[PDB]
Amino acid sequence: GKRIPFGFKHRTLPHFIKDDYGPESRGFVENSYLAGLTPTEFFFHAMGGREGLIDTAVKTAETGYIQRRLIKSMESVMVKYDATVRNSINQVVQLRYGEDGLAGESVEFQNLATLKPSNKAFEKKFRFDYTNERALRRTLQEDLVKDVLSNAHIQNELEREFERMREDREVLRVIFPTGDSKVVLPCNLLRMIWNAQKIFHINPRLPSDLHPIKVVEGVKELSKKLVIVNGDDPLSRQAQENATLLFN
Amino acid sequence: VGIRFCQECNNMLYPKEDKENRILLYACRNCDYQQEADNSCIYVNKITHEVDELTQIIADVSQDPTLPRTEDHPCQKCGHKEAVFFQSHSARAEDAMRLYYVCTAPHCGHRWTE
Amino acid sequence: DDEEETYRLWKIRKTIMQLCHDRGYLVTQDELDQTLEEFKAQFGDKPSEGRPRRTDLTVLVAHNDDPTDQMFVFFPEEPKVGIKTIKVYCQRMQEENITRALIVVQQGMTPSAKQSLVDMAPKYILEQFLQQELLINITEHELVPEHVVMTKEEVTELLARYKLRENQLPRIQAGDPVARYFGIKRGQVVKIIRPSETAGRYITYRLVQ
Amino acid sequence: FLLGQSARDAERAKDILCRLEHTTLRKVTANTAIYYDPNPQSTVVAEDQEWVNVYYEMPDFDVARISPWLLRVELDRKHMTDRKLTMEQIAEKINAGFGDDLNCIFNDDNAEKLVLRIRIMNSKMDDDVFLRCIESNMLTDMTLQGIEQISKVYMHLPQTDNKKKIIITEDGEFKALQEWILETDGVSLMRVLSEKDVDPVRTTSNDIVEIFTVLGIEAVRKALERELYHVISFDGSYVNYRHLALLCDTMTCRGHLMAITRHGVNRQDTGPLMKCSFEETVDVL
Amino acid sequence: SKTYQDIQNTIKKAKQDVIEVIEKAHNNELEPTPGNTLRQTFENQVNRI
Amino acid sequence: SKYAYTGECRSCLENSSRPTSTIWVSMLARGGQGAKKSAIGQRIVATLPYIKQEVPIIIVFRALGFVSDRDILEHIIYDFEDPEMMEMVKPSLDEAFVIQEQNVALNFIGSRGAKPGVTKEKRIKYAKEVLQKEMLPHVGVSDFCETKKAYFLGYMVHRLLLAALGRRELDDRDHYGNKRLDLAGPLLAFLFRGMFKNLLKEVRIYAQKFIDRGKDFNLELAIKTRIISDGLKYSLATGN
Amino acid sequence: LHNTLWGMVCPAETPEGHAVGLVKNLALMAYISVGSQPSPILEFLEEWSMENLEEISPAAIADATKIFVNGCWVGIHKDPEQLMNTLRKLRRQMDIIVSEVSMIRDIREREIRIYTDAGRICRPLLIVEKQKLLLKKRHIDQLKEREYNNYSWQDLVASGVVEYIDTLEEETVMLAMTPDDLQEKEVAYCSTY
RNA sequence: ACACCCAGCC
Ligand SMILES: [Zn+2]
Ligand SMILES: [Zn+2]
Repeated sequence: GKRIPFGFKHRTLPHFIKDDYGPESRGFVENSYLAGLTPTEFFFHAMGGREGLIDTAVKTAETGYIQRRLIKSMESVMVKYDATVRNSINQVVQLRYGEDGLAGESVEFQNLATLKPSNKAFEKKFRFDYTNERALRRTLQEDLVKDVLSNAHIQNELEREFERMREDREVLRVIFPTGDSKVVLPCNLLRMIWNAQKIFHINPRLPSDLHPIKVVEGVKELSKKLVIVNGDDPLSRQAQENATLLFN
Repeated sequence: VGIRFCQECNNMLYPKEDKENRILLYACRNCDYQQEADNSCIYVNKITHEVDELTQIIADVSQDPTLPRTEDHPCQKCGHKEAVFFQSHSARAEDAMRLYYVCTAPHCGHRWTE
Repeated sequence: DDEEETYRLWKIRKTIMQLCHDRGYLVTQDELDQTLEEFKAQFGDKPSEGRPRRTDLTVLVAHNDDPTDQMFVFFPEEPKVGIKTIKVYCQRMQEENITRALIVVQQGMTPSAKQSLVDMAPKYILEQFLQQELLINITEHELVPEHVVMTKEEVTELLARYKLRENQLPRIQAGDPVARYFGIKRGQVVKIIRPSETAGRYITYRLVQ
Repeated sequence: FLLGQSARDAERAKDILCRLEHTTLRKVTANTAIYYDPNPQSTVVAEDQEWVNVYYEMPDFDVARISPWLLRVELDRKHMTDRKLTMEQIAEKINAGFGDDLNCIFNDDNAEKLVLRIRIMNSKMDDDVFLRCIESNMLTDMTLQGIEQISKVYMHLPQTDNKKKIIITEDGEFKALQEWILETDGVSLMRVLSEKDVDPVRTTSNDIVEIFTVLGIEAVRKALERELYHVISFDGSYVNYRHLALLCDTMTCRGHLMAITRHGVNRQDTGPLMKCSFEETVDVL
Repeated sequence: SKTYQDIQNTIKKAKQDVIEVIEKAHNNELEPTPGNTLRQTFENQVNRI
Repeated sequence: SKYAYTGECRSCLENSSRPTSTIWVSMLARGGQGAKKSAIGQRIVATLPYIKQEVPIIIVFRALGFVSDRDILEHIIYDFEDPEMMEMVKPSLDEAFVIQEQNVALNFIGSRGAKPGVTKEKRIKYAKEVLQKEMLPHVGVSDFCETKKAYFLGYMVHRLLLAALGRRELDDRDHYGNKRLDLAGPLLAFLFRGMFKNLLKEVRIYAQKFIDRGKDFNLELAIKTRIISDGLKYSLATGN
Repeated sequence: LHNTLWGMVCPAETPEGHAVGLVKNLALMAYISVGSQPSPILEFLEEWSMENLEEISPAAIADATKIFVNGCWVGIHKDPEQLMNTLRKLRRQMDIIVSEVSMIRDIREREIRIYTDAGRICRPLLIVEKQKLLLKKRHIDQLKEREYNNYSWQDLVASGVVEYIDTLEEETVMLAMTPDDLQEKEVAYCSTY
C-alpha cells in the first residue's frame, strides 16, 4: 500500500542518496512500457509485480477455506414444499425464500417511479384528472370520455386509486429512507409494456380505447392472482400482503 | 537525574530521607554508606519530544559517502561552504521531517538545525 | 455534577415511561414527552443531596385491560444492591401485593442479589436494569425492527397455520436487550416486523429460550 | 451521528469530539519530576516561589503534616489548548480519583509555564516509591475526559450521498442534506449512544459483538447484513439480496451469534454425521 | 510528438511540485493535516501529486 | 508476545564443532501492573541455552564474575552522562538485589538446568560449564574467556536499550545481508562432522570391547568403512 | 522482493504457487564467498593502532569505535577512517586480506564490522575515485587480447579496479548506475560516488 | 504402498 520502503539504510537502493523522498527514489516509474524502464524503476516494478503474485498465490488458501466453511454451514438448507426455508432439523430459517418467495434467476433491476418525485410532481404525474375536458378527450375516445365525465362512481374509484397510491408512496419512503429507486423485482413492467406496444402496433398519438375503470379492475384482479402465501385466514392473508407489498 | 555509586562496595545508590534532620540522603541500599545529596532530584521523566538530537549526532557522520551535500548552508563556526544534511529516523516522535546539518570540514563538525 | 445528573435521571425516567407504554401498561400521554424543564420543575433540579431523592422517583403503572395488574419501577440510591435492600423492597411490594417490578441500578448488584432475583421468580417477578442501559430507548434504533409480544392464542393460531412444532421457530435469548426491554419469559413468541428490500415487509417470529 | 445543532455548526461538533475522545494525562504533560522539598515555604524551584508562597498562606488542609515528597508535573501549552482543558478540571478529577490524600496545587492559566504540584497527605515500602507508583498510574490510567475505549476519533464531511443525512422537505423532495459525522477507532457503543447531543437512532458500529450485546439479535442480524453488503459491494460487485439474507438468518437463527466455524456449526442440533464430515471428525463421533 | 512533449512536460511539472513539497517539509513549513502525522501528511501530499 | 524489543545472537563457533547456540536477551513488555512493576520500568531477561526458563540479565553478569554494579554498568553503558539508559536499566538491578555474589549467582543459574539434583557443587559446576562452553561460544570457549563474554553480553544489552530508546532501528529479518547461504561445502561439512564423530565412537566401542577382553586390537578392523560412505550417499540420495 | 536483492538475486525468477518468493535464483554475476580464516586480519589489526578489550578501561569505549571480526568484538580503535582506508587498500591490493572479505563501517554508530565467514553473497563492482572510474582504456585494451596473453579477471581484481561488494557492505556505498551518465558535470545528484 | 521433491491450472 505504501511507496517502496527503505530496505537499505534509509535508501530504497544503493544508487540513491540517503534521505531521498523524491519520486524516482521511492518508486515512481516515469517511463512508459514503450520507452522502457530504467534499472531502478525496473526493480521497483518487479517489487510491485511480486506483491501481486504473492497476493494471488496466498489469498487462495484463505478463500478456499472460507468458501468450504460457508458451504458446510448450510449444505442442507432448502426450500420445502410449503415454500418455507428449513435446514435438516426442520427449523424454519425463513418463512419465505428471500422474504418474497422468488427465485433469484428471474428477477430484474427496476426503478420505482413513486419514491423519488416530490408531492407536486407526484400528484401531477400520477393523479388522474377529469375536470380538464380537452386533455381527457385528447387521450381517450369520445365514448370513453363521455362515460368518465358522466359516472360519478368511476371518479370516486379513480380518487381511491390515487389515495391508495399515496399510501403506497408513504410506505415506500418508510422502506427506503436513502431514496434509491433501484429495486429488484420479478417482472419488468416497463419492458412488458413496450412489448405490448410493439405487438399490437399501438399508435402513441391517437386516443386509446382503454377505460381507466378497466385498468383499476384489471390491476386489482391481477393482484389477487400473484399468490406467494396461499390461504384464507388473517395470518396467511397478512403474510401474502407483506410478501408482495413491494411488487404490488 | 544524576547517577553515582558509593565508594565502599560500588553498588547503586538509592534515595532516602531521615526524620531527625529532614535532608535527602543518597545511601547505598546494600552496604552501610550514606551521603548528602546536592540536586534534590529523584525521577525526571520526559513525555513530549525532548530528545535534543543536536547534541546526539556523531560529528564524524559528515564523512559518509551516502549522505547528500549542499553549499547553500555554510558552517557557522569555521565558515566552510559545504555541509551534509540528513533527517533523524528515531522513534518516540515519528514526525518532524526536519534537516540536521553537519559541517564537512576536518577538525570541525558543528551540528546545526534549520 | 448537578445538571448532568438530573439530565440523566430525566432521560432514565423518559425511557422507563416509553418502556411501560410499549408493554401495554397505562401511562399518561404527557409523561411520554416530559421535557427536562418540566421534570426539573415537578421533581427538583438539584439531586446533589436531597431534593429529588431517587425514592421519590418510584413509578406506579397499571395495565390497560385491567387495573388490577400493576407494577413498580424503583431506584435504589446506592451503586451496589444486596439481599437486605431487595428484601425490604419486596416487603413493600407485598404490602401492596404487586407482582412485577423493575429495579434500576446505578452500577450493579451483588451475586447474592442476582441469586435472590432468580430464585423467587414464580412468587414475584423482578427485573434488573443497569442505569447505563436505560439512557436510550434501544427500540428506537434504526437497526432494531418492530417487536410485538404475541399472545398465546395468536401463537396457537400461528403454529396451527404453519404446522410447526414449538421448537422449530427461530430463537431469541431471554437475556436479549430487546427481550429484557419487553419483559418476556421462556415460551412466549415475539412477532418481528422488518422492512425488506425485496418484499417491503417481512414478519418473522422468534421463540424465547 | 449528531442530533441537534451540532450536526451543522463545526465547533459544537468539535466539542462533541473532545467529549468523546479519550484523554489520559499522557500527551499533555511536558515533563514530570519527584523533586525533594523538606519544607513548603522555601521550595526548591525558583520559578515556583511567589505563587507557592501566596497559595500556602491559607491553611486549607495542606500544611498540617504533608509529606515532603513533591511531584511536579509541568503540563504543556499546545496540547492543553488543542484538547481544551484547564487546571481546575484536572484538579477536580485528581481529587475525585484519589480522594483528599492527594491535594492538588496549581497556579493559573496565565503562567508561561504550566506547573502542577502534588503531595501526599499524612493519612508500605516508602512514600517515594508509592509516589512514583501513583505517578505512573495517574499518567497511564486516569481519565480526564472521554470514553475509556475511544482512541483516535476523526471528523469529516460525508461527500458521498449514502452516509449523509437524507430527509424529505415540505414538498416531499428527497434532499441530500449534509451534516457532520464522527468515526472512531474503538467501540464503546452503549456509552457513546447515551452521550448528550448524539443521535441514538443512526449511530451504528461496524463491530458485530457490540451490536449483539447492546442492541439485540435482530439488530445484529441487520448490522451483519449491512456489513456483508458493504464488503461485497465495495469493489462494485453485486450479489442478490436473498443470499445475504439467508446467510445472516442462518448465523442468527438460534438466538445467539453462530460463527461459521467448528465452534458454531458443530454446536447446532444437527446429526453427528454431518458434523463429523465438516471437521473435528473423531471428536464428534 | 506533441503528445510525448505534453507527457514529458506534465512529468517535469509533477517532479518540480514534489521537490517543492519536499523543500517545504524540510524547513518544517508543512502544517500537518488533522488526523494524521506530519510524515503521513507529506506522504499523502506526494501521493496525491 | 509478553516480550517487547527482544534481541538474539545465533552464536556459532568458528570451526562449527558444535551446533549453533542462541542467546535471547530480551526486555519485558509494559504489561505488568503489580505493586512496583510498571513504576520502575521494564525488566531485562536472558533465555540462556540449556536452561528451561528466563533469567534476569544481571544474574548472568554476576555469574560471569562481576559483583559490583559499577562493573556491570561500565559494560552495558559506555557513556556515563546519559540518564535515559540508566533509568531504563534501573529495574534490572532492582530485580537482582537478592543475588549478591558470584557463587550464589551460579547457584541461581544452575538450579534451573536440565536436572535439579541434590547437592550444591554439582550444579555450581553445571552453571560454570554452561556459561563457559554454551553461552556465546563464538567469543570464547577457553577456560578464562570471561571478560570478553562480559563485554559481548554488555554490547547485546546496549543494543537492546538503544532499540528500546529508539536510537536504532530494529533490524529486518529480510535485509539480505543478515542471511548466509549454506552451499554444498558447509552442508557436506555438517554431515561429515557428525558422521566422523559416529565413526570415532564406533572405533572406541570396538577397541574398548577388545582391550577390556584383554588383548591388543587391529586398527584396520575397528574402522567401519560403511559409515561415512553409506551416510553421505544416503543424505545426497534421499535429500533428508 | 526485498530491496537488498539488487544484483544478488534475480528479481524475476521465482516459481508461481505455494513456493513463490521462497525459492530464488542467483543474479548473473552473484558470487558466494567460500570463507576464509580470520587469523591474518586479527594479526594485522593487533599490529595496527588497535587496542584489545582486556587492555582498556571501560571508560574509553564510548568515544572509540568498536571492531567486530566475524561478529566477535575484538577491540577498539580511536581513528576509524585511517583504519578503513588502510584495510580497503590492502583488500584492493590482494594483500593479506582476501578479496572476498567484507568490510563495513557503520559511521552513525561507530562500528567497524569485518566479515570473513563463508556464505556471504557478493557481486563485483567497479571502483570510483574522485568521480572517475579506475578502469582506464589500458585495462580494456589488455582484456581485449585475452587470447595469446595471460590477462584475465583475476588481474582486474589484483589491479584494484574491481572489487567484490557484499550485500551488507552495499549499505555503505554510493553506486553509479552507469559511468558516463551519472558522473558528468551538471547540477550534481551526488558528487561522492 | 509410504515419503519427498518438481511441475501444471486457478
Ligand atoms: Zn554500598
Ligand atoms: Zn565547520
